[PDB]
Amino acid sequence: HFPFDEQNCSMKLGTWTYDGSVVAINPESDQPDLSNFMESGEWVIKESRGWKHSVTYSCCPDTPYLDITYHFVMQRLPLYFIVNVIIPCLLFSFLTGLVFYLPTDSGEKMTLSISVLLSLTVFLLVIVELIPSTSSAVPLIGKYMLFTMVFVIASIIITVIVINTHHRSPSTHVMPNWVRKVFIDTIPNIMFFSTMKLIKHPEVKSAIEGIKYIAETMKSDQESNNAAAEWKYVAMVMDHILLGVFMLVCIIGTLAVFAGRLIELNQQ
Amino acid sequence: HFPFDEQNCSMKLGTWTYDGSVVAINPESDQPDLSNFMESGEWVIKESRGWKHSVTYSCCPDTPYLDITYHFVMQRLPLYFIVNVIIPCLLFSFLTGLVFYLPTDSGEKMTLSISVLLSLTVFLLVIVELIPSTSSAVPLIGKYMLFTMVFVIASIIITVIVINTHHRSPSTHVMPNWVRKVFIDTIPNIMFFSTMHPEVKSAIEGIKYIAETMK
Amino acid sequence: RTVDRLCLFVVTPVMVVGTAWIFLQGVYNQPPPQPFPGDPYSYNVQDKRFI
Amino acid sequence: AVEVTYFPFDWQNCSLIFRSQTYNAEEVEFTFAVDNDGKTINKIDIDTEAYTENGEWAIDFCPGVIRRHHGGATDGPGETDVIYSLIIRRKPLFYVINIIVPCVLISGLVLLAYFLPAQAGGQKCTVSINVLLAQTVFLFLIAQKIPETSLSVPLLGRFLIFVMVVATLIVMNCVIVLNVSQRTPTTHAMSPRLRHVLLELLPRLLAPEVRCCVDAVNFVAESTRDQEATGEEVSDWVRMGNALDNICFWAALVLFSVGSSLIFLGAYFNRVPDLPYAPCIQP
Amino acid sequence: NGEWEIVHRPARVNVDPRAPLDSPSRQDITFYLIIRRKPLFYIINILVPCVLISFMVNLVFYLPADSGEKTSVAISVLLAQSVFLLLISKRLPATSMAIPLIGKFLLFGMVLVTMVVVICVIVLNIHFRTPSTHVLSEGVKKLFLETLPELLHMS
Amino acid sequence: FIENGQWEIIHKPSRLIQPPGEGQRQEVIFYLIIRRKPLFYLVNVIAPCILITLLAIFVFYLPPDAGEKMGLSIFALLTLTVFLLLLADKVPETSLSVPIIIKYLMFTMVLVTFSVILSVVVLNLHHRSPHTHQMPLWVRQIFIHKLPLYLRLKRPK
Amino acid sequence: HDALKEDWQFVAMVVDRLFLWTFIIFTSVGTLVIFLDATYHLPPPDPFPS
Ligand SMILES: *[C@@H]1O[C@H](CO)[C@@H](O[C@@H]2O[C@H](CO)[C@@H](O[C@@H]3O[C@H](CO[C@H]4O[C@H](CO)[C@@H](O)[C@H](O)[C@@H]4O)[C@@H](O)[C@H](O[C@H]4O[C@H](CO)[C@@H](O)[C@H](O)[C@@H]4O)[C@@H]3O)[C@H](O)[C@H]2NC(C)=O)[C@H](O)[C@H]1NC(C)=O
Ligand SMILES: *[C@@H]1O[C@H](CO)[C@@H](O[C@@H]2O[C@H](CO)[C@@H](O[C@@H]3O[C@H](CO[C@H]4O[C@H](CO)[C@@H](O)[C@H](O)[C@@H]4O)[C@@H](O)[C@H](O[C@H]4O[C@H](CO)[C@@H](O)[C@H](O)[C@@H]4O)[C@@H]3O)[C@H](O)[C@H]2NC(C)=O)[C@H](O)[C@H]1NC(C)=O
Ligand SMILES: *[C@@H]1O[C@H](CO)[C@@H](O[C@@H]2O[C@H](CO)[C@@H](O[C@@H]3O[C@H](CO[C@H]4O[C@H](CO)[C@@H](O)[C@H](O)[C@@H]4O)[C@@H](O)[C@H](O[C@H]4O[C@H](CO)[C@@H](O)[C@H](O)[C@@H]4O)[C@@H]3O)[C@H](O)[C@H]2NC(C)=O)[C@H](O)[C@H]1NC(C)=O
Ligand SMILES: *[C@@H]1O[C@H](CO)[C@@H](O[C@@H]2O[C@H](CO)[C@@H](O[C@@H]3O[C@H](CO[C@H]4O[C@H](CO)[C@@H](O)[C@H](O)[C@@H]4O)[C@@H](O)[C@H](O[C@H]4O[C@H](CO)[C@@H](O)[C@H](O)[C@@H]4O)[C@@H]3O)[C@H](O)[C@H]2NC(C)=O)[C@H](O)[C@H]1NC(C)=O
Ligand SMILES: CCCCCCCC/C=C/CCCCCCCC(=O)O[C@@H](COC(=O)CCCCCCCCCCCCCCC)COP(=O)([O-])OCC[N+](C)(C)C
Ligand SMILES: *[C@@H]1O[C@H](CO)[C@@H](O[C@@H]2O[C@H](CO)[C@@H](O[C@@H]3O[C@H](CO)[C@@H](O)[C@H](O[C@H]4O[C@H](CO)[C@@H](O)[C@H](O)[C@@H]4O)[C@@H]3O)[C@H](O)[C@H]2NC(C)=O)[C@H](O)[C@H]1NC(C)=O
Ligand SMILES: CC(C)CCC[C@@H](C)[C@H]1CC[C@H]2[C@@H]3CC=C4C[C@@H](O)CC[C@]4(C)[C@H]3CC[C@]12C
Ligand SMILES: CC(C)CCC[C@@H](C)[C@H]1CC[C@H]2[C@@H]3CC=C4C[C@@H](O)CC[C@]4(C)[C@H]3CC[C@]12C
Ligand SMILES: CC(C)CCC[C@@H](C)[C@H]1CC[C@H]2[C@@H]3CC=C4C[C@@H](O)CC[C@]4(C)[C@H]3CC[C@]12C
Ligand SMILES: CC(C)CCC[C@@H](C)[C@H]1CC[C@H]2[C@@H]3CC=C4C[C@@H](O)CC[C@]4(C)[C@H]3CC[C@]12C
Ligand SMILES: CC(C)CCC[C@@H](C)[C@H]1CC[C@H]2[C@@H]3CC=C4C[C@@H](O)CC[C@]4(C)[C@H]3CC[C@]12C
Ligand SMILES: CC(C)CCC[C@@H](C)[C@H]1CC[C@H]2[C@@H]3CC=C4C[C@@H](O)CC[C@]4(C)[C@H]3CC[C@]12C
Repeated sequence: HFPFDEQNCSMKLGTWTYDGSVVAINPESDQPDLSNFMESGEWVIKESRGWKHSVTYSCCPDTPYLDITYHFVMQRLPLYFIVNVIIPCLLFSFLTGLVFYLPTDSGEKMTLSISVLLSLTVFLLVIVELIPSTSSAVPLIGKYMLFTMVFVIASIIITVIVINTHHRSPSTHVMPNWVRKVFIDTIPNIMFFSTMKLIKHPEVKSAIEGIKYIAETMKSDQESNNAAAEWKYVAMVMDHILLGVFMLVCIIGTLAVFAGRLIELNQQ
Repeated sequence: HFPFDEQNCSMKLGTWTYDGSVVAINPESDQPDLSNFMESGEWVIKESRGWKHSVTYSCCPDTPYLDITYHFVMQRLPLYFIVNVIIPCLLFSFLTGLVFYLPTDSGEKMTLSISVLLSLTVFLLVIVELIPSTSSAVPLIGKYMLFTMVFVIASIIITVIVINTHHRSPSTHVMPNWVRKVFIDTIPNIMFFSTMHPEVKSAIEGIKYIAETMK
Repeated sequence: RTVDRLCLFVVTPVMVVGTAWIFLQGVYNQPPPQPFPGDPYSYNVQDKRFI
Repeated sequence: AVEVTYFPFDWQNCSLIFRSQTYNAEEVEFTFAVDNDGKTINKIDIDTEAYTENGEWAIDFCPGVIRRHHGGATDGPGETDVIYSLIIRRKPLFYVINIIVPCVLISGLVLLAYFLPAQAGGQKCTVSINVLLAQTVFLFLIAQKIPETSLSVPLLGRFLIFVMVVATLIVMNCVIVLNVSQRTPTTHAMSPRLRHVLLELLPRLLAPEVRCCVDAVNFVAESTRDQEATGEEVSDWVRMGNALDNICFWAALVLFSVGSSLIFLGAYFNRVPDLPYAPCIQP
Repeated sequence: NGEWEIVHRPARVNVDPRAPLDSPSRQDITFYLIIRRKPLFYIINILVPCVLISFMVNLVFYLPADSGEKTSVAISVLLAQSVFLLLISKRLPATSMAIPLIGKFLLFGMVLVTMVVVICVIVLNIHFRTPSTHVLSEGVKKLFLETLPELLHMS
Repeated sequence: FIENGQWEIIHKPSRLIQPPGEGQRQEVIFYLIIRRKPLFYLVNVIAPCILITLLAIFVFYLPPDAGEKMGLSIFALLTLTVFLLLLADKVPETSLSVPIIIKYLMFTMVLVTFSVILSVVVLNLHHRSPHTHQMPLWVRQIFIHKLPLYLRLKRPK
Repeated sequence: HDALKEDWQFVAMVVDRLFLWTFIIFTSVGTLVIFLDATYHLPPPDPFPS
């Protein structure tokens, strides 16, 4: 649950060379003396208690071995890690979804996503120098870091796919019927509508045929532009869906990582 | 004056508990012994000298307190800081002004300026690793770093202004007369190398319309 | 675009296979079953060597 | 213990507590020494001639007090000690020159994004997101300096987080402006409500051959007409984006200036309190 | 230990037959520890991010040349790999017995990303050719417009 | 012997140093001449510098119309800055001479800086306004008639 | 206008190719010099050379 973790740290004290039959140790009080305890800027001691224990081995029934173990339950103060670690991660997670509201023609989607990733990569220095290097378990903050990194990578991949979709043209691809049905017809039916779905002289004859050629050429480019606009509309619909999905996944992951421990602390 | 700084560092030595009336200390020589001194790769001892001092206080006019202070005047060798710190900053400073030779139509003015700023920002991490961090005064290397950073920031601001001027549409924005007088007339003199049936009627109107649109 | 597609189909398998090879050397790296090569003994409390 | 709230514009209260390790107050007691004039030296003495000030810390005050306590019947034998309170002030010049001023300038750069065009070559998001990247580099730089306690947030960290939030908001706003400006008639519809709000209300509030040839000419003319109307609706979209940029620049400038000013003015009123003590080092 | 698991832990009496009996080096008792690293921290914090960031450079081949953000993506991946190398440089000694496995992967990925940047440069050079700059031969058209696309199942 | 993973012992002699010639003293000096094994720096510094240098060369093959020359060149400079930060932890701090690896690093940074500068020059030539800038005749004679033959650049038509 | 623009662009291309060859040459020479200086720096054959 780092940085919202609780730690039970013990200090076991005993006579190293004297057993219970020759030297007996008893606690002075049930709890450690905290009257002169200096305030800690990182930990709060919720509970502290000293317990005496006696252990007798079968091979040595007559010589019991005594110890006094003082335990301290400590709650980390998480404000430092919240400010320095969690909030930048949340900002990068929020920025991850904003690429899907950018137009493809801006020529800055990859710039935004790649720069968010570069910010996360520079932030890796901070997180690894602050997070402990242990493999007992994945820290919660480490889980959030991995979640954020994985979803910027996914956003970059899907943005590349969207940009490839936007640039498709009749000179390169032919629109499949299923793409048209799914994206141009079905989804707008469940979407708020805000987007549109002497004549014998050779020179004279050459001029006439030339104006005919011009008319046919611009008709052909109009048809090509219409097909390209269909591809662009498909890319735009995909981009709106992905904006919604990525914002929702950002919120859902942010809650699913922390809210359980936060509610556990709030309910105690 | 760092990395070109000179430092006068002293070593005051004295009998802690014995005053001058019971124990007298005298320098063996006027200078410290440097015969067996190991050469440094960071400092050069320009001067060295030992001075005896005697101090009498009002509360004890009969027990003078003696000391021998050995001072060493040393000059820093700046080649390490010149090579590792000054040369990168100079390279970034030179690259700062290149943006004004980069045309606006390239679409890379902000790429160059902002990335030069980013490189300088990472080199700030380098400088913080290499330069000592004190607040007694602003070192010369720190003045140069701040000058380079402010230089880059000013270049970015003025580059944004130039881009805004370049893209000003005529329909929305209109040229002031003073802009024309300053930049298109007076300034270009100093310098040079630049310059400055019904359907038949419908078809007729269409041809004239295309011509008017191109006009 | 044709060159881009060819370079995709050439470069991506190479990187995938190289990364898999490099990391598979590490995944199946474990210490030997015995502490000392050439010595069959395990040096474990389970296998006591009584006199 | 370092009070981090106004770091690096902070002052500290460091205690030096002296006591007998062996003897209680009934066995050994403390009194302050006296100067030549008989005045009690109830403070840390500093020889002015030999004193060299710390490169980062100035000693503003240093009173001393002899405390006696634990003298109750239940407590038993009385205890005593001597506590000196070094009130020390940080000289923040290094943090000002090397961290705060460059960070302030780089964080101010995002306001320039409002003046770049909302076109493919305008590079608005370039400026915004790369300023955010530079701020992340500054977060790494500041991680190596700030205290690691959690009783309060240091001023340097608070300012950095504030400028990161402002840069994120400006990135979102620039994305929205680019979305509005690039809208095409073939793909988006002309909303009259938004146009009226932004461009109208806001400024105030602020022979088959011959027939075939004629058909070809008419087709070219109508294509040109359609192009002109499409470009006019595109122009309307750019004007709406420009108006949005104009209002939001002032909004962002007010936000940045007010937040930075309040954060730094919190330190500006963080002087050492005027205690009823003489200065530790006489001038 | 939070990072190391003990696999073997033998104890041995070592006697050197060559050394003389009156030498301190004749006899010793050695207690060995064979310890395996638990790589979960390094996995989660370096390897998965580094591997995924390196793999993303293949996406540039699927980006169009008209996007104008191909070499930027590739060189940014190279920069991220360099940052990972900086991260790893602080954690191991500078020994020459072998290249670390993560070091081997980082070198391989950086070489591959450099090759990808070169390929992107060449693709962009080819894309922007015009009649006024280059001659499009019939052989090049035959190879790259008909034969290879049906070999590669391009649409 | 516990062999060092970074150092190879070339020579290991010992000598008796007599005084030069009442307070004079002999010495016994044990010398260790040791060669560093530089594999770490070859992997972590030299190869990245070579790769970045190759990219800096390949900037000049990028067409001006792509609008990407500045991005590649300047991000190569940024990567070199990151590697300077990498080296800052390792190199000696003395000032009697410069390490050759530092010399190579600054050579590479100067190369990348010149690549940026010359790419800016090329872009300035490419995007030059025909109506505003009149081509000098010497520019034509050198760069359109004489130089292209030597560079194997055959302008069509 | 297109012809003059094309002339300027061709001059830019020629200058770019010239700089490509110049960078190749200078890089090769400098890298070879530095690498040969590094490679030929051998340890001393004798611990006490004359
Ligand atoms: C953090 O970690 C520490 C351990 O490091 C935990 O400490 C344990 O605390 C529990 C109590 O919460 C201890 O249990 C108690 O032990 C007492 C002493 O036991 C010793 O002595 C008896 C008598 O000779 C022996 O039989 C025994 O084996 C031990 O040698 C008992 O007197 C207590 O009795 C209570 O429980 C029993 C059983 O329910 C009842 O019948 C009694 O009436 C009475 O209520 C009790 O068993 C435990 O021993 C501690 N362990 C150690 C090693 O100190 C902390 O609790 C933990 N903190 C948190 C919050 O997790
Ligand atoms: C680095 O820092 C050190 C320490 O601050 C500086 O050292 C000072 O050096 C100057 C000389 O350059 C010293 O001045 C000389 O001190 C001598 C000793 O004075 C003591 O002893 C005499 C009795 O013999 C007492 O009367 C006196 O009060 C002291 O107790 C004097 O003998 C010298 O006198 C000579 O010069 C004066 C000049 O006015 C003449 O009038 C005399 O006739 C005579 O020729 C002289 O005064 C000074 O004391 C040193 N200070 C300390 C604290 O050591 C270094 O100079 C500095 N290095 C730099 C910056 O370059
Ligand atoms: C972890 O690290 C420890 C060392 O710190 C390793 O322990 C070494 O393990 C190897 C292999 O088990 C040992 O090498 C073997 O030593 C045998 C005994 O040599 C001693 O006794 C003979 C008696 O005749 C003396 O002559 C000799 O000088 C020594 O005093 C040899 O008999 C073995 O030889 C066998 O293998 C070689 C090939 O390697 C063949 O050529 C031979 O014919 C024969 O088959 C062998 O040399 C070594 O002594 C151990 N070192 C110690 C105990 O300090 C662990 O193995 C290692 N754990 C790992 C890596 O898992
Ligand atoms: C690693 O570092 C050590 C030092 O730490 C080096 O050892 C030095 O090596 C040099 C060269 O071998 C030695 O210099 C030579 O010393 C000879 C003996 O000098 C002693 O004896 C004479 C007796 O007359 C005394 O006068 C003198 O003061 C010494 O006590 C000289 O005979 C040599 O002379 C040669 O060079 C001089 C120029 O310097 C010429 O004029 C002569 O004609 C002649 O050619 C010479 O001076 C030096 O003494 C060693 N230092 C020691 C032992 O501490 C290692 O060489 C170095 N290793 C490497 C590989 O770099
Ligand atoms: C991983 C790195 C390597 C990646 C390679 C990717 C290869 C991708 C494959 C694509 C090849 C190109 C196919 C289309 C064009 C062919 C026709 C054409 O115009 O040819 C042109 C020449 O040929 C070139 O311009 C080749 C491309 C540049 C090569 C640069 C050097 C090698 C790579 C960098 C160094 C690598 C080593 C250092 C860095 C590691 C012009 O020809 P011409 O003068 O007009 O001659 C007329 C006859 N002809 C037209 C029939 C030819
Ligand atoms: C620098 O640090 C020193 C040491 O911490 C500090 O001096 C201490 O200040 C506290 C007050 O903050 C003093 O405590 C007071 O003592 C008097 C008796 O001498 C009591 O009457 C006071 O009681 C008030 O406060 C209580 C709080 O629990 C209330 O319960 C009560 O009703 C009263 O309102 C109070 O306990 C302490 O004696 C001194 N210690 C010394 C001088 O040795 C100093 O002020 C700090 N300097 C700064 C911050 O400038
Ligand atoms: C391609 C895009 C969608 C990104 C995909 C990221 C995937 C591959 C990532 C996300 C979370 C990752 C897992 C997170 C943690 C662990 C536990 C440990 O055993 C290391 C591997 C393993 C099991 C990872 C494997 C790779 C993983 C599943
Ligand atoms: C190819 C790219 C993703 C590089 C990384 C490949 C990784 C994720 C793969 C390659 C081969 C895989 C191993 C293959 C088989 C097994 C045995 C089984 O008990 C599951 C774990 C384990 C040990 C796998 C762990 C993950 C692994 C190491
Ligand atoms: C996100 C933007 C708006 C704000 C950025 C600065 C952040 C870090 C600031 C804003 C308000 C601040 C909090 C305001 C008040 C308190 C109570 C105090 O007893 C401990 C610190 C604490 C809890 C502050 C921590 C830092 C804080 C959260
Ligand atoms: C940055 C902008 C956007 C928001 C600023 C909000 C102000 C009111 C916040 C920001 C930081 C806050 C301070 C942070 C920490 C402390 C120390 C605590 O012991 C008392 C409250 C005090 C002194 C807070 C007072 C309120 C505070 C000054
Ligand atoms: C693309 C996905 C798979 C992410 C990349 C995974 C890469 C980094 C590979 C390389 C080596 C792999 C590890 C090697 C061995 C094992 C087996 C078992 O103990 C669980 C998974 C685990 C621990 C693997 C997790 C994934 C792993 C770390
Ligand atoms: C193996 C031992 C004896 C050392 C031999 C010297 C080797 C390592 C040196 C000598 C000449 C060097 C080459 C000279 C120039 C270049 C061009 C440059 O753009 C990349 C590096 C490269 C390709 C060098 C690689 C290393 C090299 C081959």
